[PDB]
Amino acid sequence: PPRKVLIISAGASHSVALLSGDIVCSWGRGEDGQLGHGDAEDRPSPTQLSALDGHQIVSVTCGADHTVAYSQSGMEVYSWGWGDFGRLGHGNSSDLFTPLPIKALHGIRIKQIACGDSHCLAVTMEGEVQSWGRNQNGQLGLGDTEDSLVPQKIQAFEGIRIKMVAAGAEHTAAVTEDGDLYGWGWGRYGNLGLGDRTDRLVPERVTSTGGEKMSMVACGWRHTISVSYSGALYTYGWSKYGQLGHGDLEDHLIPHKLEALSNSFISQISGGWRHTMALTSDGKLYGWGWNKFGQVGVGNNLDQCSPVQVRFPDDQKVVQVSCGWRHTLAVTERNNVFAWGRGTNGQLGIGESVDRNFPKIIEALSVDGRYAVVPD
Amino acid sequence: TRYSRLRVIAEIRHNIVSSIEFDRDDELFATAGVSRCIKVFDFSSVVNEPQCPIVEMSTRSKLSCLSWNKHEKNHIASSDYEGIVTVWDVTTRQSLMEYEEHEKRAWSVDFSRTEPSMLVSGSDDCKVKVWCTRQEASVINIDMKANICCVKYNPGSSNYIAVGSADHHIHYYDLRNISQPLHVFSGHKKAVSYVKFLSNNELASASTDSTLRLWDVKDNLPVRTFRGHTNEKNFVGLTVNSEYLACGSETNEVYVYHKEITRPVTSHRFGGSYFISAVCWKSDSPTMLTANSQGTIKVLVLAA
Repeated sequence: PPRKVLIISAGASHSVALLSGDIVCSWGRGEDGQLGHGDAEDRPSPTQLSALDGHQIVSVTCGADHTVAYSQSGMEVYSWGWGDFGRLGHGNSSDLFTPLPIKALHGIRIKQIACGDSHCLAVTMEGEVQSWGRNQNGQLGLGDTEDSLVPQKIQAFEGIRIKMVAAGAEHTAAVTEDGDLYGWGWGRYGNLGLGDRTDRLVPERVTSTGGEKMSMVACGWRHTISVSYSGALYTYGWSKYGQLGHGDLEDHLIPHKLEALSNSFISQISGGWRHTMALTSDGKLYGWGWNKFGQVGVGNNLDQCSPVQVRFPDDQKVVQVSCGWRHTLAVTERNNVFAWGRGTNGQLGIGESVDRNFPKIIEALSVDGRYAVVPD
Repeated sequence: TRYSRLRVIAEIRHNIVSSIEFDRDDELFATAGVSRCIKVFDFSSVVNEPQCPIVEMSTRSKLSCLSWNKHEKNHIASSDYEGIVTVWDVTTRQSLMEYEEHEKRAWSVDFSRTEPSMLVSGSDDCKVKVWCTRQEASVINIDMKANICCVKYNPGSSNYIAVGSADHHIHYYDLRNISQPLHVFSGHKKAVSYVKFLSNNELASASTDSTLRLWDVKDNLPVRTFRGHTNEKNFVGLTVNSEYLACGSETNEVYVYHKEITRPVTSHRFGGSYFISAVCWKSDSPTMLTANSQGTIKVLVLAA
């Protein structure tokens, strides 16, 4: 029988999926080794990442040009791709093309791992956070800007249990299990919801919600998306292409409720380079923001400044979504994987290298069916 | 004749640095490469302290070229492999401008010397674009029939540019009327990698055939040919002052030529399949910055 998709993720120009039986498949651009196949060759179609077979990989996430995965049964974390500046976690700046076990995080019961562009964070079962990578903008939350190659606990969260964290390019945003919202790092576009445009070196509580407790948080490049316990998105940050989806191109320095989606309960969110996706509890996928490559999946190439429902064939309900920098993936209630947006590196998994502006099925997964080189 | 060797004055150990450039006062210098990071260093500290970048700007793409602004000391332009030309401020580490008209990798970016706000870029989409640092729309757009590897404003005027493309030629364009190139320079066997100007009239170019060539842009005839280095596949780097030329090699060494002598007047070995990635003369002074594929930055000085 077909092997259903348990998890999906998207990075700069690569995509990854975790399939039943804990089989990690990856495709797209792999020139930096982020695909984990031992070679830099691109993969236009989903290619089974054989290196992780039998490791009981429980989840997988993708950074800019690096990927991380973790198995709870083995209590191990593997990483590959662009791993310098310590984001690899091996205590050295190695960029190997195959998964390697992060020994600095061996034996830690990881509840979640969020991969930023050049840093990663790991929420353990105890509600703690451990961060590593480069700390140029204080995004690691260590109170000061020095790089760290080893997962370092964020002492700013002493005694606070964190439900989840999301990492952007140079900023992050943790959400406490009590419902608070924290933001730190590159905050020079209103990214952090702190009411100004200064980058913070420590997790700072976001007071501009009106008592609203936050359940989820997703960080794009220069914007952030937040969902409340019983509400809808509270987007903020840079809004030049409408990625905040408030009907205008005005940026917001504090969590600003997205009133257009106030009529439906939002179950999941995601943010890419300059676009945003919001999956409701009813299985409807709304997309907005930058649409140059069609990554909003609304059937055109015009930037969408307000939420638009992305239509799937036969009206399939969407159970999962994940936005890349310039592409998006979605897993539907029928275990069909659709991909849209930019596909010049075949990250859409369709087997082609052309751009699609609306959901296209990945048949290999869906049940239905170098550098400084002078050009010649 | 005055110089016969290169003395090392400093060194910075890390990877590959593709562009290294001094600013208008030659006090600072910025480096960019695979790190996706523009690192601005103080030259005096580098040559005195036995180093740490005084500014670091992070990017979401690997960088290809880097150009300081001429009358705005703190402004530096960069081109990444996704075709985004960004003008940064090193004082505030902010992206002052972002131009995204290139559909592919942007190979070269250059600020005009006479009109500081003009910025010419050339990309793999076979497009040359001229932006003004007042609007986010390409002020001029030249479509060509080959990949553009280098674009360079004439030092004496912003109305003339030299475009070194993969068409094995250098197109000298008069931007006031872009119908056909004001000149076309041939004689290069492989793609043209680097374009520089010794003066208002002397153009130096480096191709991926181990060949540098002078050219009288006032005329259409060449002047000289320089051989003695190795350059077949890599952007080894080219730099020029009013009298000397210098280039990298796939043999991890920097060769220095006089504009009147074809044989290299000298060379220096960095001392593995490494190569020299970036080179840059400090003004007309004999000092020079050089960088190989290890990310090792060395400061060299012509001496007897």
